[PDB]
Amino acid sequence: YQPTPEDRFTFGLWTVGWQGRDPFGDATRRALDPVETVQRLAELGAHGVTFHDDDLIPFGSSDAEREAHIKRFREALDATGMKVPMATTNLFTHPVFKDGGFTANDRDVRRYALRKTIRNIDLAAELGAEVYVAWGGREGAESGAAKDVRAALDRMKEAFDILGEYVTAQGYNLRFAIEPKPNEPRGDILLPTVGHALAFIERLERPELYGVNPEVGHEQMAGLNFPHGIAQALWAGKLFHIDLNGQSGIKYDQDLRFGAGDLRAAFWLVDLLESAGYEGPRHFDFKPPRTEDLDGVWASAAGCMRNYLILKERSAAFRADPEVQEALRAARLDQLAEPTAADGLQALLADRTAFEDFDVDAAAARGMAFERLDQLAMDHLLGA
Amino acid sequence: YQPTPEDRFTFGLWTVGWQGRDPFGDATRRALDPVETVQRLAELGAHGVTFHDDDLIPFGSSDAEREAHIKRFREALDATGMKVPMATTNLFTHPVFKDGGFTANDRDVRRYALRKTIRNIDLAAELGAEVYVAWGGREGAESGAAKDVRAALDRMKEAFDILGEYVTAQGYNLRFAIEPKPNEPRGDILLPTVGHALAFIERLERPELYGVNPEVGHEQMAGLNFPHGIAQALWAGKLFHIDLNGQSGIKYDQDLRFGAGDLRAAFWLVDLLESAGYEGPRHFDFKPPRTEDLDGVWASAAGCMRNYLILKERSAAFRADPEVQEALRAARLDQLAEPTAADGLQALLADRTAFEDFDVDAAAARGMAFERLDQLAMDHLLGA
Amino acid sequence: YQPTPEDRFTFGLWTVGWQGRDPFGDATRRALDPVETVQRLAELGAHGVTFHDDDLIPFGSSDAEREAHIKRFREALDATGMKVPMATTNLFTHPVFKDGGFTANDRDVRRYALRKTIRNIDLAAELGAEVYVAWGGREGAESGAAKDVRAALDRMKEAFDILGEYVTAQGYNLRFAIEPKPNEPRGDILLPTVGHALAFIERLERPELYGVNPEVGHEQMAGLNFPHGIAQALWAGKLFHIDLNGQSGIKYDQDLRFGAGDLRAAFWLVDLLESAGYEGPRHFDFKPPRTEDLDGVWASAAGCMRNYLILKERSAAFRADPEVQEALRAARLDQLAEPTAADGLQALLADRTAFEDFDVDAAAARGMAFERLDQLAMDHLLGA
Amino acid sequence: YQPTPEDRFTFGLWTVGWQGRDPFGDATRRALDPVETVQRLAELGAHGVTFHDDDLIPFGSSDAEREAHIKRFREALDATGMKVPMATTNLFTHPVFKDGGFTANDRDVRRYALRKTIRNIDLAAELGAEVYVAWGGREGAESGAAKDVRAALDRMKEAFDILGEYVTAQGYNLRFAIEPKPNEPRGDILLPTVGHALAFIERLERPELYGVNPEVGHEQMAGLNFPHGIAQALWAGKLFHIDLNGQSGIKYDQDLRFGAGDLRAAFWLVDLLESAGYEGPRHFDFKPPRTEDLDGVWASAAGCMRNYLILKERSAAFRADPEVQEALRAARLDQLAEPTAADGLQALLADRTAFEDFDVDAAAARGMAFERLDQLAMDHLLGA
Ligand SMILES: [Mg+2]
Ligand SMILES: [Mg+2]
Ligand SMILES: [Mg+2]
Ligand SMILES: [Mg+2]
Ligand SMILES: [Mg+2]
Repeated sequence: YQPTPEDRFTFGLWTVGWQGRDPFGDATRRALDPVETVQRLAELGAHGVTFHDDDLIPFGSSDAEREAHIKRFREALDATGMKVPMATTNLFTHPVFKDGGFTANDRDVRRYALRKTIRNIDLAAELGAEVYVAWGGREGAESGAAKDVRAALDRMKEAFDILGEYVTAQGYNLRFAIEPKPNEPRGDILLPTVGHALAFIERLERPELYGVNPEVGHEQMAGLNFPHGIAQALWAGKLFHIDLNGQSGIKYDQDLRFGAGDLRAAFWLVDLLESAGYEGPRHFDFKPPRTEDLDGVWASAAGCMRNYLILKERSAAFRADPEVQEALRAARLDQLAEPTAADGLQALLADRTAFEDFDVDAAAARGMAFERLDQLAMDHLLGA
Repeated sequence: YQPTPEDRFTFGLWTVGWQGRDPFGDATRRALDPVETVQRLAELGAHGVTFHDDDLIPFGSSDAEREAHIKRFREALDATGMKVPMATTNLFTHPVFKDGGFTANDRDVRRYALRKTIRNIDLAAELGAEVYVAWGGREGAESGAAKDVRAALDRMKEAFDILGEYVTAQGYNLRFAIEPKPNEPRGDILLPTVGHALAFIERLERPELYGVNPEVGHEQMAGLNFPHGIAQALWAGKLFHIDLNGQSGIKYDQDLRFGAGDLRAAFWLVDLLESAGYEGPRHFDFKPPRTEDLDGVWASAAGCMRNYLILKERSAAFRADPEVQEALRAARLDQLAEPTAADGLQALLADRTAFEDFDVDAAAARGMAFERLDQLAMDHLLGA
Repeated sequence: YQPTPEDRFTFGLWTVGWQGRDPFGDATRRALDPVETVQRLAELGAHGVTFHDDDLIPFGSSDAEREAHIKRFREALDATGMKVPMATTNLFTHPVFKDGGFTANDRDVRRYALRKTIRNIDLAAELGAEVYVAWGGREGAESGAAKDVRAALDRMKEAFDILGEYVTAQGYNLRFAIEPKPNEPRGDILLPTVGHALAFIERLERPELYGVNPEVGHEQMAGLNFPHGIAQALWAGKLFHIDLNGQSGIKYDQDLRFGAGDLRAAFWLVDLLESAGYEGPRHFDFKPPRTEDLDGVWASAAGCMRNYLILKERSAAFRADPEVQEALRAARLDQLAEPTAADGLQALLADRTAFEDFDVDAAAARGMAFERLDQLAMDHLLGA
Repeated sequence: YQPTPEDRFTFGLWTVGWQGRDPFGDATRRALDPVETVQRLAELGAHGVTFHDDDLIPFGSSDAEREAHIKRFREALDATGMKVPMATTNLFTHPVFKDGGFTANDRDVRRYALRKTIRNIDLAAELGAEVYVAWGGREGAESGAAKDVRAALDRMKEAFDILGEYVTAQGYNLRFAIEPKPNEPRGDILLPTVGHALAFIERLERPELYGVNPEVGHEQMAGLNFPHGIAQALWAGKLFHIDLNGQSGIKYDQDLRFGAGDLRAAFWLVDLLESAGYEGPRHFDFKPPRTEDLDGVWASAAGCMRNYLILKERSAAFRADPEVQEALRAARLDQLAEPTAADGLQALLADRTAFEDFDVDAAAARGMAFERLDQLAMDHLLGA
């Protein structure tokens, strides 16, 4: 199960080099040279890596100092053949965004949040990115009267339109993707899930330039079905980038490697992702636990990629199994896929097969045969 | 704090006439004649009532029996003077809806789901209903391959589109509201939150006919901030209806009387509804606990309207207090409604005040003053 | 993976005989006679069955047909070879237990709660039962003032103290087990987790006759690690019985097939039970979903024993693998099993290897090797 | 509503001097002087303060700078009257405890965490502390095979036995209090709830010197009822200490100021604390957010004591209302205090008022009048 560059396996600069700075602890790991990150990930069969601004260039560094990091990072990508499918902007680490970036109560920092994320859009496009991600972790509140949510969404819509107007002006080959999260650090984060994010996009001035960037743990932090949420994002056709990791239950944002936590949800996710034809990157926004040294760093990195391919093979033979194909026909997934009343509204009203002469008891007495179907989905995951 | 018909308080027949039958118990109170319940809320001060079709006419009743129950029900509303603002259909009780109604795996049961809905939509217009609520409690799955999520949404859009074509072909002054729910009775219900519903509406053929009907307990079942959900629903102008009750955490849908559970979330909800000019019905989808009698089902019902009205007084006097206003201004609540960059994108880029000449240390050093503000909101809530 | 009577699998009568009644729908399947349930459970490979006070005999039946139901069941146990390891009381269902059984507010129900329970432990002794289970599904309240939970625990202690008195008086070889559950149908259930139950045991008059009966789903309704709670129960030596089912997320009690939901928690559980040599019954307290016919409830019942045995094979080969034991050496699982201060306290005070001359950074720079260890367990779980 | 030292209000050194450094951001506030915090707290009405060993005295400082940090602080407490009722050991921040303190997988660091706790014990007793808190927030793991919980509970059982032997050896009058937390920083924590801790204490060799220190937020982080959890500790008589904060829903440990979050659970807590006669310190383990400057952290701590005085005032007026006293008797809370069967087990058997002649129908038809009681509690709290 060793990965190939055509797997589109991307990471970030914040994934490893996390140092393990826990809310209740200090650092444990070494500050990873942004160059030496892209080494091992190329040596581990990955394709591409992502980054924030402050992850690549130090905060406050001037142009020719910033330019010195971009060139050192450019030679590393060209020597190892790695790409950069996505870039981001840091709007949470610095204490200036206590009340958010695009939705801050102060107007000064709101305009500073735009200039900071605009200078980065130029860097994102000049590195061959295919999507720009915006994570509004600081956009939230702890008390009620501290933020009018209608006014904050007025500013978030105004901010995204300003960005979309900028990319259309410069003609960059890019599209945005909002990464939702229900809470942390704020008591409640604005646009907390894929549904809240997808609805927000449909009001933006140029909706075709925006998508969603769901992450496994974030939606599982609200008790929601991630394979169901990805399906709604795919059904709307607004799935531009995906963060993969593991998470158990409703707790703090634990960024375990992909495969850990909800293993069944990881199975159905890779099943839906490959069956739908998603050809974007398989990004991993995970953190190796601070329990590890500089040798368990890449074991967690290679682990989430080695996992992804295992469930990919088992979910493929699950759909290719003829015995399961008949169990899906028993579950009547042959129906459900064909239209309900494609004969029209008037034809449905005149049809008594749907009302007067519809034997309600016979249809109700038919078992859906879901258990025998789900057990076959089980045995394919373990191997039997 | 006595409720009046001016407050537009409606309740519903299944609410205060609930069996008391939970998954581990039989019935405590007897069933109620729908007329008995109508006289009842009229004496307390309710303005309207809502109902499922099976709550007014019993399932499997012929024409003469379904047309003798409406007459006794019509005479009750003509006497008490109460109106029917909302109506819904029952597609979860009968064992023919184990797999669902609009997204059932069986092609024939989906049509009866629409034939039973159309018959009740046609009668809702007779009683002067102006919003028809749809709650898909059985639209979902408990295992992965048991339901194609993209195909299920393909049938729910088709379902919803043909009844929008019906109400327009009939000229009924009626729109639709979607009641979202994350789980229960199914393991994972499609369109779980109000955002997933709002994202689903703008893919329908005529999005102006359909809105969201949020309920307190449902959004709190996903760990979400309910007053944040309505603010986004009001932001899109799709708060066609609302259901008011209580919930104490991520548990089962208990549907206790409004005001109980998350008391602070009800204060912020009643503050947002009144301050936004919402004019729809304030309707309680609550179930009195099975431990009560027939004198306790209306001591709890009266507690629903009172808990609202005394919260309406504490929230009004809060935002009307002059001391909270500069306390609000100290939190820069006025600068949040101010447009970030109404000067244009070209003016924002040429303004180095928002970047190089921006002092991030001085902007980060300000105090926000949220806790002094939140304590004033705690004082008006408690009466101190 | 065919189960044998020596695996000692147990199935409740209500388990596969659940007609499918949730708070939103009617029944789906027929009523299973207690006789036919035994013969079908034994053809699949089970070892014994479980019954409630009202699952074997109907409520309010005369003592003539009471012995008939027993003798008619007493036809099917000897003629089959199945057993009855566990018996319990049905102190819910009936409206008499609106507020509870042993901790009701009315003494009317508290005394009847005990007379009904002792009436069944006489039957449990005749059937050779070894563990009598009590589940306080109705003990609690939805409001704060409705129950002085200090006086309530005084009544659970009062009721449980005399139950062990009747057992010690009749010379029965019978022990008790507490089934913890956090919520549903009550708002908050007394003794919500295993720990609260174990603590309640150490305050009763005879803590020797009382243990716990934890269910994998009841503890996961509070986000707790179920393999952790079973480990504490085994460390205290009080795991008299165990309930096996499935549940994914903090929601209503789903009672899914074993292995469904959190499969990782199911893997580390079978690994824990087989490591400590737990020789009790593998009792499955699950409910096949309402979507199944009668053929679906047995393929699901067989699936419970099916995936326990497959998890038993992977967990055994995991710890019996040579390269896994060497990873436990790198993870230092040796030292946690070694005594900390076996040399005494005064030697601990005179040892500077544990304070002054203890290298802080050289001990903090070591890697725990937890992730490479966990992927080794993941490759064994998936059979890679 | 201004508090006095008679109210025993204490605050943590880490509470108001939190600096704001969180998972997603750098520090916001300046580091406060320990001598300053006590001045500021005494002029607000507080009675005492707490401290970790690394909070009062920085890590790695000399023995000369040690008592320099201790003396000037001691001179501050006696010059203003503040005491130190509580103290605890820091066993989480330094990367040495990245696997844990008492139950670390390496023996050399297990003995180190003990030799650090006994030193702060010598100081805690010299300053006049009455309790000492041992919260093992780094006890646990994230993978299944990383921690053998049975052998880990042996190392914690061995740990507390040593420190309890040291207390009885030095002649100190000091008792321990375990502060339980479900999750964070580790995936799953050992002894996650109050019950898990209480059951762990009864196994310890000298259980008289050990109790619980429950946190309001820590218990509802698993959806548990905190007023239910305190009175089980009050039942066992092991509530040596308690922490006051706020939390809204199952998520990361917010620790808002007391009053915020579950306002109703905060009401029922001080109601039980006053009725049960709690004389321990009303300690606050809250953290004012990043948003506040220095003037807000004192207003937040001021409202901390303010919300306790408001709730205690309305809890006393609730249980002293003549109308509530009769409503509690209509709910038959008085019969909950009466013993179930004080006449003996034989009389329980021979009395058929509790069985054969018991009116099961008339007893179930009685209402508990819980809703009217809960409304009176609402009206008393909401000033009506
Ligand atoms: Mg994350
Ligand atoms: Mg509901
Ligand atoms: Mg259960
Ligand atoms: Mg059981
Ligand atoms: Mg805390």
